[PDB]
Amino acid sequence: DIAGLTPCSESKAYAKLEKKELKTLEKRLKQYEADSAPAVALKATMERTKARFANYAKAGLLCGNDGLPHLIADPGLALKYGHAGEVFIPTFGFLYVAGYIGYVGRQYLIAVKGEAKPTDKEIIIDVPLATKLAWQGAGWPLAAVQELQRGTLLEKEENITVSPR
Amino acid sequence: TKLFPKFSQGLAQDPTTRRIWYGLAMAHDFESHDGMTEENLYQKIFASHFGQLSIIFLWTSGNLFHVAWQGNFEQWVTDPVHIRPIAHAIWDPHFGQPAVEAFTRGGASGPVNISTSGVYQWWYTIGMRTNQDLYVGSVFLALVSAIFLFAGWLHLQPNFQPSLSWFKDAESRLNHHLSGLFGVSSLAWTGHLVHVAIPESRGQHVGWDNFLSVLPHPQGLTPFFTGNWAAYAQSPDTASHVFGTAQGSGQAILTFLGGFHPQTQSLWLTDMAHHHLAIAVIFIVAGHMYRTNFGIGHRMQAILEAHTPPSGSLGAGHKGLFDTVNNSLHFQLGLALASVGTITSLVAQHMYSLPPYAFQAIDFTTQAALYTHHQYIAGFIMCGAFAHGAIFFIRDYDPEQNKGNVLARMLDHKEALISHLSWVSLFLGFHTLGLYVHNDVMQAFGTPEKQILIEPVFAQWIQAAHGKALYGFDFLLSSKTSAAFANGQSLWLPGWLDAINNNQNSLFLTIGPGDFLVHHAIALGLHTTTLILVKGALDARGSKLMPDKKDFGYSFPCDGPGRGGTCDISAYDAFYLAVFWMLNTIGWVTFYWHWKHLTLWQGNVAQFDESSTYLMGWLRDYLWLNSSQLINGYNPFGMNSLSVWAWTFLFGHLIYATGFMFLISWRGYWQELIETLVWAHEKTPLANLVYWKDKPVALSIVQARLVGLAHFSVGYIFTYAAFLIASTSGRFG
Amino acid sequence: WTVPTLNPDTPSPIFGGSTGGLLRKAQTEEFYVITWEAKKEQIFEMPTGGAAIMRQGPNLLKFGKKEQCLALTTQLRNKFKLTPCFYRVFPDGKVQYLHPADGVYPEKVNAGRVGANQNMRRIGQNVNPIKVKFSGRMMSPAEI
Amino acid sequence: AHIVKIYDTCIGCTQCVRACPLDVLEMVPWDGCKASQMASAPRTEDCVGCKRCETACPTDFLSVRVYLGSESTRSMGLSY
Amino acid sequence: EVGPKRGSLVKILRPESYWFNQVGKVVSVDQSGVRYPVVVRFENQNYAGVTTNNYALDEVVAAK
Amino acid sequence: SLSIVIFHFSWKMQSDVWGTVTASGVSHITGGNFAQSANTINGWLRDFLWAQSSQVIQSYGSALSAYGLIFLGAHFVWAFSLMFLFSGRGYWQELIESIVWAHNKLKVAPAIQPRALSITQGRAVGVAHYLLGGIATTWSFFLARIISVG
Amino acid sequence: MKDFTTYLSTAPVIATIWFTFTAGLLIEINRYFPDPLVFS
Ligand code: CLA
Ligand code: CLA
Ligand code: CLA
Ligand code: CLA
Ligand code: CLA
Ligand code: CLA
Ligand SMILES: CC1=C(/C=C/C(C)=C/C=C/C(C)=C/C=C/C=C(C)/C=C/C=C(C)/C=C/C2=C(C)CCCC2(C)C)C(C)(C)CCC1
Ligand SMILES: CC1=C(C/C=C(\C)CCC[C@H](C)CCC[C@H](C)CCCC(C)C)C(=O)c2ccccc2C1=O
Ligand code: SF4
Repeated sequence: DIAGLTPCSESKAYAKLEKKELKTLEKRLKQYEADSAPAVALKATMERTKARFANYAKAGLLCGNDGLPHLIADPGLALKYGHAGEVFIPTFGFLYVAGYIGYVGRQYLIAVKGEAKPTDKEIIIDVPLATKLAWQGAGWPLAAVQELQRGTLLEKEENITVSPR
Repeated sequence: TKLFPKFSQGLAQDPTTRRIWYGLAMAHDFESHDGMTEENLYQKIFASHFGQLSIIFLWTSGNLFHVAWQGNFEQWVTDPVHIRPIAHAIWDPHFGQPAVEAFTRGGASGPVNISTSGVYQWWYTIGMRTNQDLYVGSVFLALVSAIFLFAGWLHLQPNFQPSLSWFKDAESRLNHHLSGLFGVSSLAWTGHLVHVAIPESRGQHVGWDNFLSVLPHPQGLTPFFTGNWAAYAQSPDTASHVFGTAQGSGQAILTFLGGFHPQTQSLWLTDMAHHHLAIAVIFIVAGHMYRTNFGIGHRMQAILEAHTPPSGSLGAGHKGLFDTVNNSLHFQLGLALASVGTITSLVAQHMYSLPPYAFQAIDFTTQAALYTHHQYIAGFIMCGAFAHGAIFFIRDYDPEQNKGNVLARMLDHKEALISHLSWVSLFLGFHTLGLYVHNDVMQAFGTPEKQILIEPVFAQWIQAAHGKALYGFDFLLSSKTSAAFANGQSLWLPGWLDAINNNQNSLFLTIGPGDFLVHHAIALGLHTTTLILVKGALDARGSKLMPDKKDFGYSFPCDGPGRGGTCDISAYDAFYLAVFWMLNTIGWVTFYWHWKHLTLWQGNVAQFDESSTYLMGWLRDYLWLNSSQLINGYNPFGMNSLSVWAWTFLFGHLIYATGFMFLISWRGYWQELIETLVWAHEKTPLANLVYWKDKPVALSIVQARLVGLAHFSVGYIFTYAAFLIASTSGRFG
Repeated sequence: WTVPTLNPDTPSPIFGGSTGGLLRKAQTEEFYVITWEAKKEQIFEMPTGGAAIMRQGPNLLKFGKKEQCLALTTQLRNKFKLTPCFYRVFPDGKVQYLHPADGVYPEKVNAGRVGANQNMRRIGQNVNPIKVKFSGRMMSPAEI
Repeated sequence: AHIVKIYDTCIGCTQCVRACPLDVLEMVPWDGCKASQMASAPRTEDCVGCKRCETACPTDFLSVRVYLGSESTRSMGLSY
Repeated sequence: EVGPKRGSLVKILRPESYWFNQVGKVVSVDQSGVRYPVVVRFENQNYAGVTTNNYALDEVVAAK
Repeated sequence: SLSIVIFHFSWKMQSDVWGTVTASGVSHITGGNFAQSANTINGWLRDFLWAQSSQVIQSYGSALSAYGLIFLGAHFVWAFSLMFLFSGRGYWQELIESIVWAHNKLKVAPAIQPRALSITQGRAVGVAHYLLGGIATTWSFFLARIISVG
Repeated sequence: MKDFTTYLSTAPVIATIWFTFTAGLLIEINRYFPDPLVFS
């Protein structure tokens, strides 16, 4: 398929890998009773193992000669062949959360700079203010862009201290 | 006061042992000597370069002499596949009889060392066939060494010392070095290949005794002067040619086959002849570019002054840079080390994948040593390139004469440069380490299918563009309908495509997720090492914590415990910290090269593909697995030929650990300890009769950092050298 | 105020002795002598280690380097409120007096002192290292 | 011998003189500051380079600077 | 009559100062013709823990 | 010093005391190789550290796989500590200045001024990580070994 | 009670609660959606 890979659902090594893991679990099972606590736990593990291998094959991943899933990172190859969920979609999932956390913290830091004693508002958090800013961060991409266009996102070069040069 | 050192009265007046250590360590810093002038500085450097050249040719002479005297070159040339080369003989009176027998091998008279430098394959390829060939070369280079040494003496004499302006004639030196040093030398080397090397590869002897009566080509210079240059590319060596013999050989002296000689698995000699002829023409032409006494050519100052973007994006542009470069030796040395350091890496990269010497590929130990050798030397040279760039800013940089040009503007946004290098290093470290740890946890819990394996699609896409059809991209040279494929299909593609699609050679090895992780670790090493070195240079002239750092020099201990503490604040210390990261980076590179090749050389590439995605595989399947033979070199039952590498392996660990002492424990502890030793000696009867002349003191703050770094580096190098050679040689050799 | 003259016969504190005292340097290069007046017998700490009792009246001690003498001076002045002075003594018998150089401790401003190593500029107004290059020796921009 | 320089930003606090453990510095009359006194370094041959004076200077940047130079028995702080 | 008013905010222009390009509050201005009459206080301490420093008339400018 | 004490105890017990009793006699875990091998540094490297670390490095996929992870993680913490021991805060305070500039540029600079650790805290942080990494490395190596064979 | 709630607002206490909450959410998600590798 892509880069010589093959779908895991059609991979011989991938299928053999599942048997090896289940065989290991089964070997430990036969030293217990039918419905003892250890036996129930082992059976639960085997169910998750079978579900995991079905899900990855159902997801249409690609397996190498090693018979293990490999991920596609190029946006063009991902959208071309329906691998957007491996890296491409999670890329924009993380950035939204990462910007959320960073934007909320920046809003709080600006908020307390106006207070009389900003330092005491950092070791001792103003929880009522933090919760207020936590909820308003859901729209950070909109607020972040509007700050950039209005020119209030960055400090002026003349207001930033620098070393002699 | 003491005589030594003669070049510094400050040191000579010091009554302590620091005088001895510092005298050695400042010998070659000519700029800091007493009474030094600019003109005398250049003449000393010119003389020193003659000394370095003489050592290089004497070192080469010693290698030629010992192989001929004690090696088995004449036996090796007969059957290079199944004979281990001999470096030199061993005369160690400490050896026991089992050791003498153990190191006797290769049909030698007595104990000998096996060569790993590849000089056998190199010398055999260039036409050497007998011990007398090596003897004449050894005497010739010993003579050349003497001549350079004499020239070093000659140009120090009253009537032969060049003036200051002579050393600053940039246009004339570039014209000569490009056309003569590069161009003519490459043209001459083409002559050797056409007249000597190629005939010797076809079973015909050509020496000084008969080379004037032997025709390199059946049509002698008629094609050359008539423009019918294609006649020299007809009837090349066939695929059945046996190197060194006339069976299967051809007649062409200039070709573009583009592949590997099927038997020797190395580049064709007729391609290496045409290669050197081609660049020689380019270099000779390129050497007619600059102004001289003949009224034509460019003046480099004019070129720099012109290139200022009209929009003011680069400020003043390159105005004032000619004097900045032409007047500073540290600027010139930084550019020389940066350029040479990169080319040393390029040599390592291209020599392992395009082996130019016959039977070099099959000598696995030689290939491993050659790649590791040059990558570690490249790493040191790169650190030096930045060190002397930092020294330039402190010593030679003049803000007034560089007002508003590119160099000055680099200091203007140094925080932006350092901040972004910091971000890239953090990003690569977090995600590179994180993915490795994730894969390790998955392996520990027995779920190898849950790990994050990212296919190197971008690098696999490049290999497709070069003709590797495994990945099925069918791109450019991988597609038989592209214009790129068609145009080259008659010159070099048939040979190139045949080699790149052979998976038993190192030409564009197949890559997978294991290679993805390691490459991103290499990027982390390059960026972090650059961050440390770049910060050391841009902050060399000063910082908020020390606004006037330039007034103290490149290397000073500290500014004291005030202002919070200033340990390791000089630009010298930034270089010192960067050497650790350079060793770490080159270590990752050489581990990656070695492990990927051991699995290839054993045919079980699957081990690397499976075990390289988590860090337990490296520790288990590479370091632990391949140490079994090394540490058995000597054991309670006996010893074998690997006992020297087993001994050197522990020798490295000891020097490395000793370096920790100079890096962890600092001066104040040791100076107070030495004071009780001074008391003890003076009060001891029968020993206080003897006394010292230099008052004992502890090493300095700066000295111990260098001494600790030297032990750290030496132990680093000797440990891996012993393991690299022992693991590779024992496995196959 | 006139330069005091050292009296080698001055009594010394009651001290058993230690291994932290003078070495062969005192016999070849120099040593230092500190003297002071004591109001009453008291125990003080020797910079070389241990405790000594100062006799009432004049006291004299010999030390291996200047910093040791001025370390004891700080103790006597700050804690016991005395006023010591010490010298530099050479093996040839010459005696050099210092601290207080002019009789008044340096912390207190005194007329008649001449400023030394004073630059009438800021640290940020020094020249660049390139402008003091090839001056015959390693010279900082601050020196010129 | 080390090099010790006093710059014209001195405010005459006397803290450098008190801090010095070898009586290298002293205060002298001056007219360039409110205190009408300035630090002086008349005895730099006894300086050891501890930089306690720089630790004690309030001005920013420092008004007293120590440049470590040639070593000797006195500057190396040896008692042997 | 010389220098900025007491309590006003000024921007520091001494490149070697910890507070270069930063705003501080003027405490007093000496009228005795000393080299550095202006005294400025800052809310953030420097590396030595100090929060006040003396500046010349031309080394300080009014906020903006 | 204590690392050698616990290596001495571990090798001596396995070699000369611990073992399985059978009809012929006592077979020890390491088969009495202490006497002939522990007189060279190479013997300790090969027979003790290299041979007995087989259990810990093969622990993945089993109930002892946790010791394998901590064996690597301990190696990491130990090497991480050398950063604090081999460096000084002068470099790090200047590095933070450039990092602070980026935050100032984005109006996200903290009110509590970032500072590189003090000189003493660098030494305290270094030795604490050095000890934790070194001791935890032996801890994983001992338990994965003795539990597996003992 | 005002001072006690002020103590709970100190940085170490907030971080412990916040990471205890954050860790719990991630642990619970993986309890009901075991082995997530691809968004799907
Ligand atoms: C990080 C850099 C990088 C690299 C090395 C690649 C590499 C590749 N991309 Mg990807 N791509 C990237 C980033 C990158 N991409 C980004 C950031 C985006 C936007 C989110 C895309 C969007 C994208 C699309 C839409 C497509 C590719 C495709 C490709 C492949 C061929 C064309 C190409 O991009 O040539 C080298 C790459 C560059 C010079 C960088 C810019 C690439 C642009 C954005 C896309 C070019 C597409 C091209 C015009 C398609 C023509 C048809 C093709 C079959 C020949 C190649 C494997 C094509 C593919 O699937 O081929 C099989 C394709 O259709 N890429
Ligand atoms: C007690 C231990 C010991 C000692 C003393 C020696 C001694 C020697 N060995 Mg042996 N060896 C040993 C153990 C030892 N070995 C062990 C355990 C093994 C493993 C089996 C070997 C394996 C071995 C091999 C394989 C070889 C030797 C060789 C040698 C000889 C090197 C001669 C030489 O070049 O000298 C001069 C020494 C040097 C050039 C190296 C030192 C370089 C200096 C220190 C660098 C710094 C220079 C700097 C400017 C300072 C200058 C100071 C000034 C006063 C000169 C020498 C007789 C070699 C030999 O036979 O050579 C003919 C050789 O090939 N040994
Ligand atoms: C044609 C005239 C000519 C020639 C041949 C040279 C030659 C040389 N000059 Mg120059 N010089 C000239 C004119 C010339 N000069 C003029 C006119 C001036 C006055 C303006 C100067 C002023 C001058 C100075 C001031 C200095 C030199 C120096 C040198 C030496 C540089 C070091 C060296 O050996 O590099 C050899 C370099 C190469 C052979 C090429 C290296 C780069 C290639 C690409 C590397 C890879 C090649 C190949 C793959 C390697 C194979 C390796 C093998 C093991 C297989 C060299 C011998 C320096 C020196 O050492 O003086 C003693 C020096 O200080 N020259
Ligand atoms: C610098 C290298 C070099 C040297 C010294 C020689 C020398 C020689 N070659 Mg060889 N040769 C070389 C390179 C060299 N060759 C290369 C690169 C090729 C491949 C194209 C060949 C291909 C070749 C063939 C096919 C033949 C020779 C022959 C000869 C011999 C007779 C030449 C003659 O009489 O020309 C007379 C020519 C002239 C009077 C005019 C020469 C004009 C050219 C352009 C040179 C200009 C000067 C040049 C730039 C100087 C370079 C530097 C200098 C120090 C050498 C002679 C021993 C012939 C022979 O019989 O060999 C035994 C012969 O048949 N050569
Ligand atoms: C051709 C390149 C070149 C040249 C001409 C120079 C020249 C110079 N360098 Mg530079 N440098 C270079 C390469 C070069 N460098 C490289 C590659 C690096 C990176 C490693 C550096 C890093 C560097 C630093 C950090 C400094 C210099 C400095 C200097 C100056 C003083 C050197 C001195 O006194 O050494 C005296 C030599 C010694 C004290 C001993 C050197 C040997 C070391 C310690 C390793 C020894 C290992 C040993 C042999 C192993 C034994 C093994 C055992 C088993 C036997 C001088 C102008 C110094 C200076 O003053 O700059 C302004 C300075 O601070 N250089
Ligand atoms: C294994 C040893 C080691 C490690 C892991 C690091 C890591 C780092 N070094 Mg250091 N360094 C080392 C050895 C090491 N160094 C040595 C021996 C020296 C010689 C003195 C130096 C000298 C040095 C310099 C001079 C510089 C660095 C820099 C860096 C950073 C590079 C960027 C990076 O990877 O960011 C990613 C970060 C990491 C990989 C660090 C580890 C992160 C861990 C895994 C987080 C775990 C968190 C988790 C919740 C558990 C917490 C538990 C706890 C609360 C109990 C990073 C913090 C550069 C820097 O600071 O750039 C900004 C830099 O300038 N290092
Ligand atoms: C600090 C300093 C310094 C230093 C510096 C350095 C040390 C640097 C380095 C640098 C470097 C080290 C760089 C490098 C670069 C590189 C590059 C830039 C490359 C490029 C390439 C290319 C472009 C290619 C292309 C291609 C391809 C890819 C393929 C095909 C072919 C071709 C050719 C097309 C100095 C002295 C100046 C002084 C001042 C300061
Ligand atoms: C790396 C290093 C530093 C830099 C290290 C620093 C500044 C410590 C960093 C500690 C943490 C990571 C920063 C503070 C984190 C906050 C508590 C906020 C965390 C919020 C959540 C993510 C938990 C030194 O300061 C140093 C000093 C002396 C000798 C060696 C070194 C040294 O090696
Ligand atoms: S140098 Fe500093 S400490 Fe000394 S008097 Fe001047 S301001 Fe005060």
